[PDB]
Amino acid sequence: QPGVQNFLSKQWYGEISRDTKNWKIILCLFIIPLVGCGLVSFRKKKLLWYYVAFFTSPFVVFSWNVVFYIAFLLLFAYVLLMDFHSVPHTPELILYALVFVLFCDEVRQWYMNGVNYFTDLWNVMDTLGLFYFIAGIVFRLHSSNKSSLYSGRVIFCLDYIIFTLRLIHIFTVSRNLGPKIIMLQRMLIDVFFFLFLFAVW
Amino acid sequence: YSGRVIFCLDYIIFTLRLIHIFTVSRNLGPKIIMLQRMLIDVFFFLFLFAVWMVAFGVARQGILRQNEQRWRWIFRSVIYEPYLAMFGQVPSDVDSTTYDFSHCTFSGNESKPLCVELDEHNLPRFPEWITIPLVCIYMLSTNILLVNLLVAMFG
Amino acid sequence: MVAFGVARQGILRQNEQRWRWIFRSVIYEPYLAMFGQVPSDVDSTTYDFSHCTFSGNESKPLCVELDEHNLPRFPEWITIPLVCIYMLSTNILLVNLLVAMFG
Ligand SMILES: CC(C)CCC[C@@H](C)[C@H]1CC[C@H]2[C@@H]3CC=C4C[C@@H](OC(=O)CCC(=O)O)CC[C@]4(C)[C@H]3CC[C@]12C
Ligand SMILES: CC(C)CCC[C@@H](C)[C@H]1CC[C@H]2[C@@H]3CC=C4C[C@@H](OC(=O)CCC(=O)O)CC[C@]4(C)[C@H]3CC[C@]12C
Ligand SMILES: CC(C)CCC[C@@H](C)[C@H]1CC[C@H]2[C@@H]3CC=C4C[C@@H](OC(=O)CCC(=O)O)CC[C@]4(C)[C@H]3CC[C@]12C
Ligand SMILES: CC(C)CCC[C@@H](C)[C@H]1CC[C@H]2[C@@H]3CC=C4C[C@@H](OC(=O)CCC(=O)O)CC[C@]4(C)[C@H]3CC[C@]12C
Ligand SMILES: CC(C)CCC[C@@H](C)[C@H]1CC[C@H]2[C@@H]3CC=C4C[C@@H](OC(=O)CCC(=O)O)CC[C@]4(C)[C@H]3CC[C@]12C
Ligand SMILES: FC(F)(F)c1ccccc1-c1cc(C(F)(F)F)c2[nH]c(C3=NOC4(CCCCC4)C3)nc2c1
Ligand SMILES: FC(F)(F)c1ccccc1-c1cc(C(F)(F)F)c2[nH]c(C3=NOC4(CCCCC4)C3)nc2c1
Ligand SMILES: CCCCCCCCCP(=O)(C(C)C)C(C)C
Repeated sequence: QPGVQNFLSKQWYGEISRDTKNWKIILCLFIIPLVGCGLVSFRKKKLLWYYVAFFTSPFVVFSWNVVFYIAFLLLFAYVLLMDFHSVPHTPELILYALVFVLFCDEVRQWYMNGVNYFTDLWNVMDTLGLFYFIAGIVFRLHSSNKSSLYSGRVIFCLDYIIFTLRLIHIFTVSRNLGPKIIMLQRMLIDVFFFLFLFAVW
Repeated sequence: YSGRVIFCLDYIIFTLRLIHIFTVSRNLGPKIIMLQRMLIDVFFFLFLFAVWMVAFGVARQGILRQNEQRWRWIFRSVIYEPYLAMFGQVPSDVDSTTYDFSHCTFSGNESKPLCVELDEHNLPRFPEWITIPLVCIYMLSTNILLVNLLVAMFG
Repeated sequence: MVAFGVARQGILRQNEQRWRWIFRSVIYEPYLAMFGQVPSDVDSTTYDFSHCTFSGNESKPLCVELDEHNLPRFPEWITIPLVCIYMLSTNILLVNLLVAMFG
C-alpha cells in the first residue's frame, strides 16, 4: 500500500529529502565538497551535521558498498589475468584482506540468524564463493608445484563467476530492473519443457 | 584524413536527422514516437548481457592464458569475443584442444592472442570438461533465452 | 545501412572511383549483416590484405589507406564499436520489434 511504501522510502533516504533527485546525491557522493553546498536538500533539518546526515543514510551506504564491490571485482580480474605468479604480490594480499572483511561480515550475518540462514539461494551462493576462495588460497600456496597453482587459479576463476553473478541480486532494488529480475522466476517451467523436448530430440 | 573522419562522423549525425524529420508522416510517426517507451527493456537486456560477458570472459581468459600484460588484447579477449557470441559465433575456437596452436605467440611481439599455458610435456594444460559446458551455458543463455525475453517484453 | 556503409567506406578507403564496388561496399555488405554475417573482415587490422587491389584493374575491393609506414591507417577503436552497435540494433532489436508489431 502507498503509505507503507512512503514510510520505507523515507527510511531508505534517511535524513535526505525524498524529493531530491538521485543524480544530485550520487554526484555529491563522488565529490565530497558539494555536500557542504546546497545542492542536496535535507528535509529533516552547521556543515558537520550535514555531513553526518549525508553519510549516515542507508542509501549512500548502499551506493558506497556498490562502488567498493565493483572495485573489488576489478582488482580480482586484474590479479587473475595479469598479475598471477607463484608468490602472491601486494594486490593479491589486498584482495585477501577484502575477502576477509567480506567473510567477517558473512559470519556476523550467520550469527544473527540460525539455520534458516541457508534457506535462501543467494546466501548459499555467498557461502560457496567464500569456501571456494579459501580452497583456491590453499591450493595456490604450494608454489613449488606447477599444478596446484593452476588448480587454485581455476578455482578463483569459478569463484569470480559466482561473485560477479551477485550483482544481479544486489541490483534488484533499482525500481527499473528489479521487477523484471523478479519476473524471471516465473519462466522456468517453459525453459524446462523446451530443454526436455530438445534433449529427447 | 582527420578532417575526413570528422566529416564521416558528422555525416552519420546528419543522416540520423531523417528519422526526426519523418515523424509527421502519419504512418511512421507514431511508431517512431513509440521507441522512447522501450528503452528500459533495452537497459535490462544490456545489464544482464554485460554481467554475463564480464564473468565468462574473465573466467575463460584466466583458465586458458596467464599474464597477458597487454591491455588491447585483454579487452579483445574478455569483451569483444563474448559480445560476438551473441550473433551466433562460438566464443572461442580455443575452448577445444583440437582447434588450437598456429594462431598464438608465446611472446607479445606479434599481434596474436597469447598462447595457452602448457604443462611439463608440450601439450595444453586446461581441462575441456570445464570450458565446453561453460561456453554451452553462455551461448544458451545469450543467443536464445535473453533475446526471446526481450521479444516478450517488447510485445 | 546508408549511415554505417558511408562511414565505414570513408574511414577505410579513399577515392574508389568505381560505382559497382561503391554500392557493393556501402549497401550489400550491411544488408548481409542482417542475416548474421559480420559486416566487414576489414574492420579489424589483423584480418586484412591479400584481398585488395591498389589499382582498380582487378575485381577486388580497394585497399585501405596506408600511412608513411606500410601499415593500415584506420583506428580499430572507432570501427569495432560501430559494427558492434550496428549489429546489435539490426540483428536483435529491430527483428524483435517487428515480431511484437506483427503479434
Ligand atoms: C570505481 C569505478 C571503477 C566505478 C565507476 C563505474 C560507475 C558506472 C558505477 C560505479 C558506482 C555505480 C553507482 C552506485 C549507485 C547507484 C544508484 C542506483 O540506483 C538505485 O539503486 C536506486 C534505488 C532506489 O530507487 O530505491 C543505480 C546505479 C548507481 C548510479 C550505480 C551505477 C553505476 C556506477 C555509477
Ligand atoms: C571490465 C572487466 C574486465 C572488469 C569488470 C568490471 C565490471 C564490474 C564493470 C564493467 C561494466 C560495468 C557495468 C555496466 C552496466 C551496469 C548496470 C548498472 O545498473 C544501473 O545503474 C541501474 C540504474 C537504474 O536502474 O536507474 C550498474 C553498473 C553496471 C553493472 C556497470 C558497473 C560494473 C560493470 C559490470
Ligand atoms: C545512396 C547513398 C550512397 C546516398 C544517400 C541517399 C539517401 C538520402 C537516399 C537513399 C535511399 C533513400 C530512402 C529510401 C526510403 C525512404 C523512406 C521515405 O519515407 C516516406 O516516403 C514515408 C511516406 C509515407 O509515410 O506515406 C522517404 C525517403 C527515404 C528516406 C528514401 C529517401 C532518401 C534515401 C535515404
Ligand atoms: C543443462 C544444459 C544447459 C547443458 C547441456 C549441454 C550439453 C551438450 C553439455 C552438458 C554437459 C557437457 C559434457 C560434459 C563433459 C564432456 C567430456 C568432453 O570430453 C573431453 O574433452 C575429455 C577430455 C579428456 O579426457 O582429457 C566432451 C564434452 C562432454 C560430453 C561435455 C559436452 C557437452 C555437454 C554434454
Ligand atoms: C554500449 C554498447 C551498445 C556497446 C558495447 C560493445 C563493446 C564490446 C564495445 C564498446 C566499446 C568497445 C571498445 C573500445 C576500444 C577498444 C580498443 C581496441 O583495441 C585497438 O584496436 C587499439 C588500436 C591501437 O592501439 O592502435 C579493441 C576494441 C576495444 C576494447 C573496443 C571493443 C568493443 C567494445 C568494448
Ligand atoms: F532470459 C533469461 F534470463 F535467460 C532467462 C529467462 C527465463 C528463465 C531464466 C532465465 C535465466 C536467468 C538467469 C539469472 F537471472 F539467474 F541470471 C540466468 N543466468 C544464466 C547464466 N548464468 O551464468 C551464465 C553466464 C556466465 C557464465 C555461466 C553461464 C548464464 N543463464 C540464465 C537464464
Ligand atoms: F528497434 C530499435 F529501433 F532498434 C529500438 C528499439 C527499442 C529502443 C530503441 C531502439 C533504437 C532506436 C534508434 C533510433 F530510433 F533512435 F534511431 C536507434 N538508432 C540506433 C543506431 N543509431 O545509429 C546506428 C546506425 C548507424 C551507425 C551507428 C549505429 C544504430 N540504434 C537504435 C535503436
Ligand atoms: C558468492 C557471492 C559473494 C557474496 C559475498 C558477500 C558480499 C556482500 C555484497 P554487499 O553487501 C557489499 C558490501 C559488497 C551488497 C548488498 C551491496
